[PDB]
Order: sequence, then C-alpha cells, then structure tokens
Amino acid sequence: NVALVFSGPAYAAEAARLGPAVAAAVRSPGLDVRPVALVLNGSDPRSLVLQLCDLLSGLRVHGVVFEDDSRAPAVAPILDFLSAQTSLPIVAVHGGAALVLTPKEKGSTFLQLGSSTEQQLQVIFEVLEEYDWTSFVAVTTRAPGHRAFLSYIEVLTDGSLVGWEHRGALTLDPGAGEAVLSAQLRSVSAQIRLLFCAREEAEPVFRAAEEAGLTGSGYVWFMVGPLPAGLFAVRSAGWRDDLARRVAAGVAVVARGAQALLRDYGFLPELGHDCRAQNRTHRGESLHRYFMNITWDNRDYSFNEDGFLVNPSLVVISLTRDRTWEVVGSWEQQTLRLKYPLWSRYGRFLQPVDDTQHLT
Amino acid sequence: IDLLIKLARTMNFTYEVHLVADGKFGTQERVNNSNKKEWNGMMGELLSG
Amino acid sequence: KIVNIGAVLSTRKHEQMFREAVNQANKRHGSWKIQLNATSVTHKPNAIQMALSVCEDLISSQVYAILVSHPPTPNDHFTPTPVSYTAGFYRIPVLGLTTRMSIYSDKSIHLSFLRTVPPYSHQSSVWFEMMRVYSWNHIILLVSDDHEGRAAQKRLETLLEERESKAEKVLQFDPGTKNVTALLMEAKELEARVIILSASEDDAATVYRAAAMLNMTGSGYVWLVGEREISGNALRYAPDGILGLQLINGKNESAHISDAVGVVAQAVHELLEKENITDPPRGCVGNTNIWKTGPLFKRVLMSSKYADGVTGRVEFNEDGDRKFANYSIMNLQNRKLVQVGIYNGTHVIPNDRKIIWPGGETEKPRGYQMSTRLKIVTIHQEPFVYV
Repeated sequence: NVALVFSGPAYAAEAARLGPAVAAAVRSPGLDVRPVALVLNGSDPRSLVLQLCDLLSGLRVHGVVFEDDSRAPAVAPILDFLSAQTSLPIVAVHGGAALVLTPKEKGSTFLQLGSSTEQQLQVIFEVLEEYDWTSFVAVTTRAPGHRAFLSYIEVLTDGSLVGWEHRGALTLDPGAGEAVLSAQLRSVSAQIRLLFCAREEAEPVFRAAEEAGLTGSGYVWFMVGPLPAGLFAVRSAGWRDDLARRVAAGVAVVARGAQALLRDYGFLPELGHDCRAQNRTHRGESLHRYFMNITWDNRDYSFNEDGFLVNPSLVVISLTRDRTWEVVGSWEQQTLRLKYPLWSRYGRFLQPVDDTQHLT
Repeated sequence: IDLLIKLARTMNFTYEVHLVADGKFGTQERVNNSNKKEWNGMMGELLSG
Repeated sequence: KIVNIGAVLSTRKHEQMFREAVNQANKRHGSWKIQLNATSVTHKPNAIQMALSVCEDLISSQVYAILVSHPPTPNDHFTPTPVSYTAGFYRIPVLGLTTRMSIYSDKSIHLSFLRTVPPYSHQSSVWFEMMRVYSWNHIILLVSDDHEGRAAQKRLETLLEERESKAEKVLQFDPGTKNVTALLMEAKELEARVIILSASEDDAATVYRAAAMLNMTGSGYVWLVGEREISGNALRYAPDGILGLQLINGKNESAHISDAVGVVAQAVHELLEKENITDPPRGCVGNTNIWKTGPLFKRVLMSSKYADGVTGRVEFNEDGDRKFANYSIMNLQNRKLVQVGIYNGTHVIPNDRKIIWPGGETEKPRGYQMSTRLKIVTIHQEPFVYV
C-alpha cells in the first residue's frame, strides 16, 4: 500500500490516470500497491496537516511520495516535521521537496533524490581539466551554508600533478549597487567564475553582471543552485525520467525498502497510520538502519544514514542560442562521457577576449 | 642509544624504548575523505601521544 | 490601524499581566494610533495539535511576531520547533525566550529565531577566561557525543587556539552510556586534573559515580561543570569542589515579558518610514506570497538597542542571542550552593567566603604532574641504532 500526494492544478486532472498504470509496473511478492491521487491545492498548511492524517486513518498507508510544480523549497521542513513524529518513510521524487536540507532531525525517515552542494561541486572540476580550464575564480554571497562551499574547492587543487591557480571574492550585496558591484567585481584573476546563490537573489546579480558587461561569450559561469550566453548548471537529471517513470521509481524504492525488514521476520507496521489515535510516540527503532542498498534498473540508489543520496546521476546542462537549457555532458559512476566533441580551444563554449591576441 | 643513556642520567628521568610500528620516517599524506592530511610513521607517533 | 502581535504562553494566568503590560503603550514612542493587543493562546498540551491552533488563530489575527516560552513540563524541545516551522513558512519574524539549546541558532532550518536567553554553547566561553585568572594552562574535557556536545567543543577549541593552542585530549561517549569507564582509564594519564564536563542532565550521575570508584575527585583535582549538571538529579552524588555555573534571570518568564514588548513596540515605531509598510497576509485559508518587508522587519529587530529592563543591555549579535548575560559563578561547599563571585562579560570575583577545592584543600591545587617515565621511538639505522 503506497500513497501518492499531488499538489498543483497542472497535475489535478492528470493525477487519476497514473493509478492503475503503476500498479502493474512493479510487482513484488508479499506486498500490494494501492496508489491514490490527491487534487487538493494550496500552499497554506491546512490540507497539508488534515487530509494526510485522514488518509492515514482511512487506508492505513505506508510510504508517501510528494511532488510540487513550483520551485519553492519552503515545504520541506513541514514534511520533515511530520516524518520524525509519525515514523513514516517519506521519499520525494521532485518539486519543492527537492533541495537537500541538512542537518535532518533525529528519528526521521525523509529521503530525497538529490545531491548536496559538495557532491554537486566535485563533478564540475572534471569538466575544467577536460577542456583545459585550470584557471577559476570563486565568488558567492551570503548563504546559510556557504562556508563549506569554499572548503571543498582546495581539496582537489592542492594535490594533483597539474598546478592549479586560485582566486575569489567573499560576499556581494545586491542592494549595494549595480555600478558599485561591477567596480568591486573587477577583483578577478581568471576567466571562469563559479556561481552559488539563491534563485530569487540570482536575478539582480545577472543584471549587475550585464552592467559589468561580463555576460557574453568571452566569459562563462557555473550555477550550482537576463541569462548570459554560455551558462552551465547541474540539475541531477531532474528534467529526465518524464513523469510516469518518476512515480514508478518513487513506488519502487518503498516497495524494495519495505522488504528490507520483512525478510527477517513478519512485521506489520501501522504506527504511522494514526496522528490523533495515540498519545505516545516513544516506540520507534531502526528508522534509517535499512535503506542502504536501493538498486533498480541497472542502477544504484544508495542513501546515507543521514538521509541523502550518495550514488546520483549527475549531468551538466548548458544553454543554447534560443535561451534553452540542454544537456551536454553527463556523469555515470565516474565515466565522464562528453558529447559535443571537445576539439581545439576557444571555439566551443568559450571565446577569447579579442581575436588579435589569438594566433596559432 | 649511547647518547640516550647520557641524557637519562643528567636530567634524571627513566626511559622505555620501543621500535617504530611500520618502519618509516615521516611525511604528510592525504586521507581518502577530503584532504584532512596527517603524518605517518615515526614522525606521526609523537603527535598522537 | 492596530498593531497586534502574537504570543504563546504556558499558562493562562501568565497572560493576565501580559495584556496589562501592552495596554501601557501610551507612554511610549509616538503613541499616535498604536493599539497593542495580546492575541495569545495557551500552548496545546501536545505539539501535534498546536499547529492546528495557530494557522486559524494567530495568522488569522494579523500578527507580526510571536513570543514562545518554555512549557512547564520538562519537555524535550517539543514546543519551540513547530512555531518556527509555522512562522518560517510565512517568513514572519519570531523571537522567543527560555530556549537554552544550540539547535535554534542556525538558519538552515530555523531561519527566524531570536532568543533573548544565552545558549549552552556560549556558556563554554566563560570557562576560557575563568581559568585565565586562576593560572591554568592545560585541560582535558569529557564531552557527550551528540549535537549539543559538538556545538560547545568547536567553540572552545577556537577560543583556546590563540591562548594555549589545542587542549590536551578531547573524550567523547554516546549519550546513553551505561557502566563504561574505559574512557576514564586514561583520565589519570594526561597530568591535567582540570576535567571539564558538558554531559546531559542524567549522565552526570553516571560519570560522577564512576570517578568516585577511582578516587578521581580526591585532593588536587579541579572541575569546571556546565549548568545542566548542577540542577536536578545531577546535584546528588557530586564532587565536593565543583565550580559549576547557574543563571540569574533565567526561569523567570515575567522578566523577559516586559523586555520583549519594549523591543517590539520600539521596533514598530522605527518601521514607519517612506518605504513600503505592507502588512503580512491575513488569514491562512489561502496564501502563497510573502510580504517583502518581513525580512526587513527582522533586521529592524536585529538593530534594536533597548536600554531598559535588565540593566539596559538588550543587545543581539549577528544571530538572535542575549548579550552580556550574568551567570553568577556558583560552588559546592558541603552540600550548599555557596556563591563565590559573579560574571558580567568581564570576570571580576567578589571573593565572598572561601573556595574549598575537592578534597578539602584550602589552597588552589595546580593541575599538573610531570611524569618521570617516557616512551622513546627508534628505528634501524646501521651506524646509529643497531638491532
């Protein structure tokens, strides 16, 4: 029995048809799948706190997957709030509950299909040395966890046979001034700069960068989280798997995860089936001891004890001329396949400052 | 070990010799996780205690 | 119109004077059209249903800030968290009191939480200078292995780095240890005798009993102990010469009740400018957008210097924490908390009575015992060291 919750009018009429479609998608002995579709919408946590418990009291469901259409990650802690108390494993396919939120509360079973900043950071450097892009500059602004971003940069340039070069700023204030930022933006020592900032706060800096003029093909930026030409970012194949495979993958992991404790002995967990039917919540153990080996469709989905994915499918996404995002390279178990054949230099994904200083 | 006996009399302490664990001298090398580098061999055992 | 601020209190009796306090807004700054109202409800007995009585009660009442107090029962941080989750969704600034935990000091999950009570994390800062005037150089610390234990340790090492470089040997153990004295065998091996403990409320009994079995609390030793290991059961079966701390203005809800209103009321007046003054969204039936000046309101609360109440030192750091708090250094003199000094940001000791160090020693025992036994490492070099 797997419960599905859907938010957003775009999925309202489309939530019904996926029920029986995924029922036979994955078949495992000893378990049954009963998907449900929710048409409720609204950011306010009224249906987010009443209907879910009603469904728990109604169908006695174990394992809930949530999806959202907007990019606001403001709903993840609320799901974290319920997960630790009701002892219900919650896995999110994508949407609002897609950004990693650490540290996670003790005695919680919230699992997310994404990688941390440091995990996403290290996949960039292979592209740097693949296209002979040793020079870099690290610039960022006030972020809740930006300090760890700086630490992991030097742990790869310090070693290696190739001698790397490092430079970077500390923080930038969008309200300081577009002209003021550009004057302070002149303190650079390389051609490539790294970007790590919030989504809303990313719009003002690009306009400031456009005022600075470093938004053409003569410079590149890498985004971890108006758009200059030649912009790179990592999305962990969020735009892939269509929509039908995501819910199929979401129900696949819980079906495999529920078997992890059933193999040892016959256990029927209904602890999370209620929210107001018992006044005690002390009974809970081995919440995240399991869910260490999640393998499906010739791929590994191992989750750390903290509760985040450690074997992802990282892909780098570039920009075309029509201001559309497309995937160029990919990472798959440290293989580093590169499309858009890399030949010559300063002709693909980058251009020199001037032609007259480029001679062969 | 001929010198060590001379110090151990002048300054009046008491010793207990033991050879090194692996048999190396000492250098700094990177750990697998990040670069929390540490020492090794006879140079590292002095810092450990 | 009317400036109404939310709040949650432990008992309805605690709300009686709260309404009276906010009714004295006439003798404040401006007093043009400000009409303060309590808009407060007693906290739900269970934290599951308390979120059901804020969305339609406090948000629907058009509030701006909410004050959260410690529940009367010794709950394990059950109450302070859901309020921040509820308020944090709307980004409405929220400030609380009687929250002595280090988990509310990070913006990763609790983006808005300004406590006017110092946390246990900053308590380890006073130990750095408390021993400075007592001439102590090398220390060891036994720290519980959890979120709280590691929070204090990272602070202490950074403070001690510039004075005595590193500490001697940090020891860690699981929060639920039982009859584990293995880590105590090397306690009498580092010639320190400055054992510092930051355990839980109940773990102090296990360690103190364990040290008693190895006569570790006899003459010549000193102890520095946090607040948690003095109150409650931890006082029983304790060494005779602790130098633990306590809190002066803590456990007194009414002390910060008036202070909170004064800061908030003064903050409301400063909001009146030529910029946007848009109110927070009303009700919680349907609401997605967040009022832009909400984050700005938090910055106004950050830049509030309230020179009244607790000696006029209502100040906050880059995070929301009390500043220049006084801990009133305590002691144990034959089953008696005999105060032997004070602390107010800078340590000056009004040496009331006399210090009785563990073992009954009248003079302060220096913690250091250099050893005459050494371990020496040699390697096979043919002309130098044969084998």
